[PDB]
Amino acid sequence: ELPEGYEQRTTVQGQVYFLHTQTGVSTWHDPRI
Amino acid sequence: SDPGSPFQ
Repeated sequence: ELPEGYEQRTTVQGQVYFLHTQTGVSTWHDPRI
Repeated sequence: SDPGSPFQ
């Protein structure tokens, strides 16, 4: 479970990535971690 | 309409 504002997307790339676009976050690390 | 992917 993430904090609010994080879009957890699963791309055909085969990788999970966390999208918080205020600033435009695309990160490998769970922001809850 | 398009988000960016992570570079690994």
